[PDB]
Amino acid sequence: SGFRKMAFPSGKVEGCMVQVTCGTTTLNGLWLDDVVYCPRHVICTSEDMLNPNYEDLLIRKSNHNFLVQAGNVQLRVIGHSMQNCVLKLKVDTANPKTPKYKFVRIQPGQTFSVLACYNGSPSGVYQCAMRPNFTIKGSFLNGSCGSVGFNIDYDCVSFCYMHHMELPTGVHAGTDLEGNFYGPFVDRQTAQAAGTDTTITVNVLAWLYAAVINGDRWFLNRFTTTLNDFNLVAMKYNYEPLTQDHVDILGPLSAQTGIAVLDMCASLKELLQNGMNGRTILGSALLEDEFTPFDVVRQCSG
Amino acid sequence: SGFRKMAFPSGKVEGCMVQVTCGTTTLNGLWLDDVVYCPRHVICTSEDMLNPNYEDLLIRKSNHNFLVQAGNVQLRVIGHSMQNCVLKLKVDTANPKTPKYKFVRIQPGQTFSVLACYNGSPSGVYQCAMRPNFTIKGSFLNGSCGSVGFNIDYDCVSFCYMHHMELPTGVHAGTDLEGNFYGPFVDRQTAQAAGTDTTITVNVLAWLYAAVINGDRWFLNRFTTTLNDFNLVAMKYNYEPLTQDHVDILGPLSAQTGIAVLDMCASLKELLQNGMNGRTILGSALLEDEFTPFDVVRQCSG
Ligand SMILES: O=C(Cc1cncc2ccccc12)N(Cc1cc(F)cc(Cl)c1)c1ccc(-c2c[nH]cn2)cc1
Ligand SMILES: O=C(Cc1cncc2ccccc12)N(Cc1cc(F)cc(Cl)c1)c1ccc(-c2c[nH]cn2)cc1
Repeated sequence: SGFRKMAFPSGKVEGCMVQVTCGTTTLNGLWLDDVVYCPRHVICTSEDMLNPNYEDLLIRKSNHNFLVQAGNVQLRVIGHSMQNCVLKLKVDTANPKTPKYKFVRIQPGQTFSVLACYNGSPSGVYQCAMRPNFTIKGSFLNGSCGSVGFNIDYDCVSFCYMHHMELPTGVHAGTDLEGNFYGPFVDRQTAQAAGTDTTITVNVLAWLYAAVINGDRWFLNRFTTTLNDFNLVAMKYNYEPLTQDHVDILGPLSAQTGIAVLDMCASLKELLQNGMNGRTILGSALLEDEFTPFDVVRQCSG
Repeated sequence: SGFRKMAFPSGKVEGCMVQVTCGTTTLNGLWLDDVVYCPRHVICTSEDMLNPNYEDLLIRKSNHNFLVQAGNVQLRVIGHSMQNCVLKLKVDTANPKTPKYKFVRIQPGQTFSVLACYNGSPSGVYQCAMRPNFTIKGSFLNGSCGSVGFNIDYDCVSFCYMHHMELPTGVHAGTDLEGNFYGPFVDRQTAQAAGTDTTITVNVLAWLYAAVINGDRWFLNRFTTTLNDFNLVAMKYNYEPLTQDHVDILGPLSAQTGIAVLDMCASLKELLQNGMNGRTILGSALLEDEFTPFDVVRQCSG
C-alpha cells in the first residue's frame, strides 16, 4: 500500500532523446525510426520569437543546417518538412532503440509522464496532467523544449506531448506529435491568455477512492446526493461538471471499495463546503486532481 | 520554471531488474556484473515469515533452487551466499547492461528514486526520502520486494535502497545493498516500532528557497531570528534540530536568492506558529520536507 505520484519508467523514451541544433539554438528532439521530431522554433533566433514567419525562416534553411546528435553518434539529415508547429527531419539512420510507439492526442484531465531533457540528455521524470485549459503545471527551464510526455501500455509508448514554451504566468504549453498545440496557443513569445483553470472533478473522486483504499476514511460521511445537486455545488466551486461517463469510469473503484459514486460525491460536496479542518488525505491538505481513475487502479493493482 | 517532485531517469536501472523465484516465492532482483542481489526472505514460505531461521532455511537450498529470469533470458546460478539480509547469487553471465554503479548507505533526510517493480518488470518511478526514523513513505504492493532506490551522478548509479517489507502502520522498510536494514528493523513479520517521525527541517528550508525562486514570496516576513531561538521553536513542533552544517548546505540557495538563511528560518518559525491561513506554497498547503538542498539546485539549474 501507500500512494504516490508515479511516473512510467523512462528507459524506452530515454533512447530516443537526441540533441538538435540549428544555427545557435539547441533543443531536444525525439528520434523514432528514421525521423527526428522537434519544435519548429529551433529555426529562430531570440529576435525572431516575437513575430516569426516560420515559412520564410525555414526557406533559408538547408538539410546541412540541422545538427542532430545522439550521445556522440551523429546523424545525417536527408529531409526536412514542417508539420504545423514541428520539424520532421528525415535522417539516414533508423533508431536501433525505437520502441513500439504511437502518436496520440490526449484529452484534458488525462495524465502522462514528462521526461525533462536538456541538450538531448535526460535529466528527470515526473507525472503531470493536461489541465482543463490545456496547459500543464510542469518543471521546465530554457532548453527543455522538445521534451516529451508519454504513457506506456505494456510495451507501447504513446507519445502525447512535446514541450514548446512557458507562458508569462509560469505554466507550460506544447503540442501533440503532429504539431497541433493543445489549447488556443501559438509559438510566438507574446501575452497569451489561458482560460479559467477548473478542477478535474472525476480525478478528485478517483483520488478519494485511492484514499479509502489506503486507510484514510475520516471523510466518509452519512449523506448522499444527486448528480445534479452535486453538479450545482461543483460549478459553485469551479469544478468540472460530472457526467454519467465519469460515474461509469469510476465504477470499478466504487465496486472494489463498496462505496457508491454518489456517496463519494456527497463526501466531496461536504469537503468543498467545509474544507478539511486541518486534517489530511493521503498526506495532502488539498484536494488532488492529477490522478485519473486508471492511474489509481494501476497503482493499487500493480 | 515550475517545481515538481522529480525522479531520476530509470533506464540505467531498468536493465538490471530481474525476476527471482525460489520454491513458490517470486520477487525482484538487481543483476550487476555476474551477481544478482535480492532480499533473503525469498527463501521463506508464508508460514516461515513469523520467526524464520535464515541459516537453517538457506541450508536446505541449492544453486538449482534459485530461478533467475531476465525478460525471457535466464541465468544459471553458480554461487549463493547470505550477506546480512540479502542473497548474493553468483550467475555465469555478466549483465551486458551493467551501468557504472556504487553501493552507498544514505543518511536520514537524503532522497532517492525508487523503481517499483513486480516480477522483475518495472512498473513505475518516484522520488522519496529516508525519513528520520529510517522508514520511507512509498507505494509498494506485495511482490514489490527487491525494488531498489538510487541516485544518479552523471553516469554513475548509486544504489542505496532495497525494499523488504511493509510495517503494519503502512510505511516501508528495507536495506542498503549490503543487507543492513536502515533503522532498528528485522525481516520477520512482527509488530515493529518505528520512532517518532520528525520533520526534516533543512529540506523544508530548501523547499521555501525553491518557492521564492519560482515566484511564491507571500511568506517572506520582516523578522529575523537566532539559530538557537529557531531550534527552540523547531523542537516545539517536532522538527529536526538545525545545525551550522545545515546552514552551510543552504548557503548556495541563500546566495542565489539573496535571502539570509536565518531570515528564512524566521519565515518558517512564523509559518509553524501561525499556519498558512489557507494560502499555498508551490501548490501545497503543507510544509514539504522531501526536497534536499541539492534536489532544489538540480531542479532549478538543469
Ligand atoms: O518559452 C519559451 C521556451 C521555454 C520553455 N519552457 C521553459 C522555459 C523557461 C525559461 C525560458 C524559456 C522556456 N520561449 C519563449 C516563448 C516562445 C514561444 F514560442 C511562445 C511563447 Cl508564449 C514564449 C522561447 C522559445 C524559443 C526561444 C529561442 C529560439 N531560438 C533562440 N531562442 C526562446 C524562447
Ligand atoms: O511486508 C512484507 C512484504 C511487503 C512489502 N511491501 C509491501 C507489501 C504490501 C503488501 C504485502 C506485503 C508487502 N512481508 C511481511 C513482512 C515481512 C518481513 F520480512 C517483515 C515484516 Cl515486519 C513483514 C512479507 C515478506 C515476505 C513474504 C513471503 C515470502 N515468501 C512468501 N511470502 C510475505 C510477506
